[PDB]
Amino acid sequence: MIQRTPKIQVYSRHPAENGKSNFLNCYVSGFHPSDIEVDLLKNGERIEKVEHSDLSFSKDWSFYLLYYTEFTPTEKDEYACRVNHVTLSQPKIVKWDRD
Amino acid sequence: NAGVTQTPKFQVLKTGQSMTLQCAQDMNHNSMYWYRQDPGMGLRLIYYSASEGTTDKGEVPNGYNVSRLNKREFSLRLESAAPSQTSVYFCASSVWTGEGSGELFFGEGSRLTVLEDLKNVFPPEVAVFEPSEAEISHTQKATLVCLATGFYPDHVELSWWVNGKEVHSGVCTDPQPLKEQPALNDSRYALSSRLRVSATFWQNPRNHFRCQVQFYGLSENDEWTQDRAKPVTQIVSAEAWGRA
Amino acid sequence: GTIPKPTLWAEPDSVITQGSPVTLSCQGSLEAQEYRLYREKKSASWITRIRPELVKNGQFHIPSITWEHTGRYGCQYYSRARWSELSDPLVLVMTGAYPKPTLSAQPSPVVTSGGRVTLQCESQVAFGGFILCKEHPQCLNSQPHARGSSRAIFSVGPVSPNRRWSHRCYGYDLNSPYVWSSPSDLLEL
Amino acid sequence: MRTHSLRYFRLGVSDPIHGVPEFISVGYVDSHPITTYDSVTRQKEPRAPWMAENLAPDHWERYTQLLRGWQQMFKVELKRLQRHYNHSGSHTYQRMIGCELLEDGSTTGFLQYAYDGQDFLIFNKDTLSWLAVDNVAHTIKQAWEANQHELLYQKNWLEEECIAWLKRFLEYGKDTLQRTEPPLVRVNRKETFPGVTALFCKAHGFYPPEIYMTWMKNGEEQEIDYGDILPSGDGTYQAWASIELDPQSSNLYSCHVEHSGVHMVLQV
Amino acid sequence: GQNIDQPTEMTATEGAIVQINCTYQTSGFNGLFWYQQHAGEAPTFLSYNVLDGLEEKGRFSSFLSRSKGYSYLLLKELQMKDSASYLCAVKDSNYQLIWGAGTKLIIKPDIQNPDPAVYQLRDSKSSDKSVCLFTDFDSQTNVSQSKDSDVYITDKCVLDMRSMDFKSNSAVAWSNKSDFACANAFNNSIIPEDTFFPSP
Ligand SMILES: [Cl-]
Repeated sequence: MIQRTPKIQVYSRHPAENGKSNFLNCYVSGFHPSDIEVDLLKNGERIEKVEHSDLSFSKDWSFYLLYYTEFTPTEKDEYACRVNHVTLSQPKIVKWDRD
Repeated sequence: NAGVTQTPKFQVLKTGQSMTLQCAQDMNHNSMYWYRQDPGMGLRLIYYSASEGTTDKGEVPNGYNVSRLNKREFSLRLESAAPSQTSVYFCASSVWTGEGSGELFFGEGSRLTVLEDLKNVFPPEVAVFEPSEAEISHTQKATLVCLATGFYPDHVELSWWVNGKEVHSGVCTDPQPLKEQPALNDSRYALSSRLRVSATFWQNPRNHFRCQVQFYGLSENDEWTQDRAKPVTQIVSAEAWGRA
Repeated sequence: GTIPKPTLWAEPDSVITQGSPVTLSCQGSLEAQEYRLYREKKSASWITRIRPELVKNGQFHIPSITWEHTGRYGCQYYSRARWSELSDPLVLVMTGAYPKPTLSAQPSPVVTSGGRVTLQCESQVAFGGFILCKEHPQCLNSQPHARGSSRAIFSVGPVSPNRRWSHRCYGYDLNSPYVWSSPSDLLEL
Repeated sequence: MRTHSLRYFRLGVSDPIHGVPEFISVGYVDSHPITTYDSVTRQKEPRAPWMAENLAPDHWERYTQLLRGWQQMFKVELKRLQRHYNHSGSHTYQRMIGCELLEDGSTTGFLQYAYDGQDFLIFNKDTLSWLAVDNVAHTIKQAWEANQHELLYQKNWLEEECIAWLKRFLEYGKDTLQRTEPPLVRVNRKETFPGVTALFCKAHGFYPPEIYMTWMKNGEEQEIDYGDILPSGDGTYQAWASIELDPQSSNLYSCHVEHSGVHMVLQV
Repeated sequence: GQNIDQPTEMTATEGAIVQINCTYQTSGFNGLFWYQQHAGEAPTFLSYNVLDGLEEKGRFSSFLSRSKGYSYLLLKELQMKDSASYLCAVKDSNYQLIWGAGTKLIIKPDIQNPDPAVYQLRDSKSSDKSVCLFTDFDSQTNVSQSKDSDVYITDKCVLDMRSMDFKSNSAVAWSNKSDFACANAFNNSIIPEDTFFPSP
């Protein structure tokens, strides 16, 4: 068979201004097979208010998802995305680089 | 493969009665259909079963029910018959309902006739007419004519028999019967058939000719309560020997 | 050669298994007062988190290496009213991120004296590239394929019977070139 | 009018972990999901508001019945494939059909299958043939090509029926599909490394997501670092492209952005 | 709504060629079907067209024109067995099957040696009526119903004595009235001049 490791990109909907409301996006794409586990993290702890899109397909047979939640960025808060897949030995965490 | 077999071939019901039509195919098809055929219009779908675990209504589902018992069997049911449900019901099966180029495979068909009162059911009267000497002398051929008259409904099968075996050569039977009283809506029917053989074959007193019609009427279970004999599924025959 | 160029080394090694510790050491003169650590192409958020007392003597410790720590590193130190030139770049690599691939010789595992051989590194995961190391070690990368590949072939030079030829292979993603899979089983010839 | 596409996917998973459906099928107009169906709901329902408003309950009842059989079909084909491969456990079976209405009025059509994430069978509606990847695929190819009327039906659906659905769905949601929101492009610079300056061309708030942004020194095109076209979550998309500045070079760089037939140049 | 138009009925002579047209207006098109259904039996599949062109399997041909929404079923070298009803069916955009009312194809026999005559058959004493037989006429003669309500006349029928290679048309008239004779039975129909009649 073939297996493709997920590409995880963490970013904000709008340019982040501290105190101004925004949305935190985690876009997991290009992975195969379809079973996957995605979580958004605020200072290492899981965010439960996270809502995601439905599983989507590509011409190359890979899958992609978009996990997102609303937040207000501060200089003290650190946000990240945690994804687990069969291709990953351990779960993978991608911190949100604000700049 | 046996194709698609449906039962019963013929059926007559009173208006209040209920009855179930059976259908099964051994072609390992996944789609099953129930059509009804009526004069002057295309086939109308009653119900269909796109797969083994799902059914859905067709174009004319009022008064009908179905149950896809398994992948192999589809059954059509009427809990309260109606004169409007007097029709010819066909069962079809396709390999898959989704695939576009797939064709249908039909069953033999079931003829239903629903009456308000079963008193209009009559078995046919059969009579054979021997060939005319003018035809034998003019054509050197002999044409026997058989007349099945006075039956209702139109559930008859006329066959010709010569010396025990059934014959098909030299046979012509009317594709549809005639209403004996065309004005009435409950008119009884009359069918005709003819069997032609050579002059030598008819003039042999050894050859036996029998005209046989197969009438499909009531069942032995049906209540009758009438003076005349119960008009059950039966065979009425009439015969004639060769004549020199 | 103007100011003394500093050194940038990783202890115990610059190739660390995921979750294991590593320490980056920038060494200037004995006059050296303060240091700076940079990662190439993207600023590292963990250099700011390091205590200033530990920045003195140029020590940047990592308790458990992760994806964020990998990359090229360079440093410089401040002494006598000037910042030094950047040190030679240090490549920090993390392994054990994906399941180990399989290493094998396509013709045969036995190689005649003086002849070459080809090695196949195979993986269920489509990797953007493959690496083959001989066991201080030097590794050669394979042709990167953005579409991904399950296999890769390497021509091993003429083996000498006096020494031994031992090789392992890793697979990596093109978006995480300094993050490798678990090492394949050590294959000998 | 630009290029538009219609797509239908099918995902079959044998021995799925509890919670994952055995069968999933989603339709797409361009990048917008329009329909959905799985083995858990056993119902086909719209995924876009302009799809529910224009399609009567007749449409959804008819295709709920159709996909229930297609779900059954997909199960036996995957079971058949694992039988041929002598495979046990969980494996995936995929299928994608669809068409495109190009900008110049031209049309395209495709029909492909996948097993465990690899190309398995690709349909060629011109030569009326299936491209087989290996011997077991070739066994399926010969069986499918024996039914010549099926290949014709698929050719007609790809070239005629699919395009008919595509134009019909485009009109249903032309306010969403045929709209245009131009990008907001800004060029900034930061010193990532000592003695290294980088120019960043960032675009956001644009729809459709199709966009191409390159850097160009003088009149020529070094290597350009590109960013992916990511969904922002509000219906628009964002992307970027960066380069590494040569400080001693007296050259001038400029970011070029093209979107919905509009070329844009940002000199520096 | 969805519409399919077939000719209600067509007649041709055996050995010739018949063409049954089928025009359809449907919501989408996923193929056109032709079905043969003999009298009182089950429809059987004949052909399938989804692309423009002519497909031919044996004596039967099927043409399709998606642009004109038009199809025809072509039958060459007509035989008596080809006498049946022919059903035209189209699959719409939702793979629903729209059925035409069907075309009743009637094949007239090529009567090579006609010998028109009207005979009177002998009763077997079971019935009170007596029958007249009109037979051995060629296919150009039609048989019409009588103006008498108590006189019964069947339509013409064609039997085949296969061993002798001999077909013949025939029609039966019968009635219970006493005045009924075979000389006045088929007056409503146009009978050929050289129509033989009995001597007694
Ligand atoms: Cl007998």
